[PDB]
This record gives sequence, structure tokens and C-alpha cells, in this order.
Amino acid sequence: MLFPDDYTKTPYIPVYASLPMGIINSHCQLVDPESVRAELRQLKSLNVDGVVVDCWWGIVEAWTPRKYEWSGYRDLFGIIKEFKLKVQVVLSFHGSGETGSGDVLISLPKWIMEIAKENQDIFFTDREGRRNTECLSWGIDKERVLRGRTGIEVCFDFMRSFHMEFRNLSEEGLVSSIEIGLGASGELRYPSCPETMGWKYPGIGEFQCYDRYMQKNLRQSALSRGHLFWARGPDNAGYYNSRPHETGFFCDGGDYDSYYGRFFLNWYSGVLMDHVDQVLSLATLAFDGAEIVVKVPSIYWWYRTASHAAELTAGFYNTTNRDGYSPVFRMLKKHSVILKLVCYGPEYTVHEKDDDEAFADPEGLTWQVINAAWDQGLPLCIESALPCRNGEAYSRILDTAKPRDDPDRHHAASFAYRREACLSELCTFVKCMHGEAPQN
Repeated sequence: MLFPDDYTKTPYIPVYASLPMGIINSHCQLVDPESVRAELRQLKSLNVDGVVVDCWWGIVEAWTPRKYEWSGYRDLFGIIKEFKLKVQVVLSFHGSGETGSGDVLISLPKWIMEIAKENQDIFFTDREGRRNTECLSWGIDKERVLRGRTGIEVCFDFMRSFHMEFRNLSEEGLVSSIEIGLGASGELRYPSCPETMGWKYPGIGEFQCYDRYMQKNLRQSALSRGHLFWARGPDNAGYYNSRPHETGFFCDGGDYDSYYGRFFLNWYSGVLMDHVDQVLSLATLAFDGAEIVVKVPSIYWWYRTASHAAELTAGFYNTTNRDGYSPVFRMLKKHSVILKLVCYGPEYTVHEKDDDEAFADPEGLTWQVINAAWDQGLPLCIESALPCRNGEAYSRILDTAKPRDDPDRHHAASFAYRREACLSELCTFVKCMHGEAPQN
């Protein structure tokens, strides 16, 4: 058949399915409950264990600070409960569309966009002055610029509101975990590859450290090193679609490995680490007893180079001489969080046919990140695009969730994915993920 489907006597790994992006409208109303029941019926027919519910900041705290609207999500959680499904909750502090249009448009809160009109520096900013309007810059974590609150306080207040509204669901076992959606796409990363600004694979992306608050942080860090001239972002790093060889920062023997470059990359990746460190401490406070999940991206292009430029601009200081994931994962381990790794996403042939000559290694990056996490004792969740009729794509997910090469039988804690042709194969895949004999 399509793929070898004999995973019997392997652990039962629960499967979670995403829901339609526009399931709840901009006024936080369930658009069509009966349509939700229809989709949940089909998911149970497949033996899917649960659903991913994305709770959008722009829908819940839409109109004015400190006022939260949850009724649509209450209604949705009620329906899911009727179907005896589990819920992976995702708190999205970002808009949609960092990668492209998508089904619906979900923006940041209207009151945030109003603030932005007078203070564009609340957004991640690139060297050319373009603002990323998909999420708030980490530079305002401690800056009381959001109508009397800081970036951290707004995120904390939102989390506390979810727990006040929905503490029962976790106690009941309905909600399996709560994912903190950190960056412009919910993944732990700088927004270094914005589609709206023209990034196309395999562009190295750009450093996002040019808003005035991050620049002030960078200036203080440089002065404390004794180097006033280090208070700068790299000027020889090229552009969103550059290749590393054609840049002075990222090329072999380039400035990424100088005293300045090492200082800047340590500062840049350290700001990312500090942001997540502070948010997770408060997420543990807001959701006492809940499993917390953070999502990391698979930035595998230019992985087969010295400087790993695409990881660098995304904020992971991972080079041929430096492990950029283990420091992050040590910090995650101290918060007892689960790592969700985006694996084998859509449009994977950006390297099957390496027409772009991207020096990429998706499999190698995946297993560096997985092994780095298991070295930490970090539990691992997998998220992947679901194929329809590619057996090799199905086996790749299964052989990543159930590694086989590991002695301790390190399986993924869960798998999440975002015509009865695809349905039949998907049904076989779920039985494989459950460790069951596949027939019928």
C-alpha cells in the first residue's frame, strides 16, 4: 500500500487536529455551531484524540484594554466536550498572515493598532525601517507604553483572564496543554522571514532589532562591554532574500564570527531567551498545574553552511561551532514546559527539488533539535502538515514521532496536524500513531 503501516507494539501517541481558522469571528462568536459538530463528528470517525483551539488575542481583547470577550470560545469548548475530545489550547498573541493571506484575517487588537499609529516602535523593525504589524516587539517587554501597561503585563493579564474564565476545563481533563504563542507566527523566533515584506525561500531573512527599545537595550549592552561602536546592528548582513555567501556578515570567515559579531548574536539570541524566560515564569503562575507548550520552528535552509544565516536572523545562535538550541532548551527545562517542534511543514519540496540550491538539511536540523531536547529531558510534541497520498511523507512523520533509533524508546508525547482518498490514508496513519493494527 502507500506506506508500511505495521507499528503494533509501539506507544499510543495521541493525535490532535487543527480547526478552521475562522471558526470564531472577529466579534468572538461561533460562526456555525452545527458546522463545528459536523467537523467533530468526522474527527471522531477517524479516531483523532482531540483538537487544537487557537485563542486569538485580537478577538478576545479586541476593543479596549483589560476587557476580554470569551463567549465564542466557551461555546466551542462546550461542543468539543460533547464529543469527548481533548483540547490543545494555543494562546496566540499575534495576527494571522506572517506567512501569507490565509482563510481569514485576524489582526492584533484594534486598541493595539491605535497605539501603534503614534508609536510604531512597539513593532519589530528591520534595518530599512519597515514595521512588522503581526505581534509586539520583545523590546517593550518592560516598557510601559501600552496605555499604562508593559508588553509582559498585557500578556500576563490575558493569560490570567483565560484561567479565570476556564479553570474548570483543565481540572476536568478537557484541556491537555496550553501553548504560549510567542512570536509573529506563534513560534519562538524573530519575524525574520516576513512574506508581506517580500521574503521568499530560501532568503536568509533579516535581523529584527531596529525598534528604538531594542536599540536602547543593544546600546546598554555594548557600553557594558566597553565598545560604544558595538551599539549597532550588522550593516553587512544583506537583505531578506540574500544568500549568505554574498554578505560580509554571514560568509565563510565573515563578521558573524568576530568579537562584534559574537557580541551581537549573543545579545540578539539572549533577548529571545530572556523574553521566553520571563513569559514562561508568568504562564506557570497563570495556569497552576497545567502543561505549558512552546513551539519552535524548523529553519533548515543554509543549515549546511558555517554561519547558518537563516537560524541566526530568526534568533537561534546555532552555527557549525555553536549549539544554538541546547541553551534555549535548558531554559525551557527549568520551566517544565513541553517542546512542540514544527516538522515537515507545507511546501516541503523547497528542497526535495533543491532548485533553489539552499544548502538545506531538513532531516539534520530536525534531529539536532530533537536530540538537543531529549538531552535536556524535555518532552517533545510534533506538529506537521498532513499529506494526502504520499506514503514517504506519512512514514517520515511516524518515524520521527516513534524514532526507533533511540535506545530509551523516546516517543513524542503527542502529534498535532494543521475526499475519502486522503481520509482512508489519514485513518491508517492515526492507527499507526496509536500503535494499532491498521486494517479496517
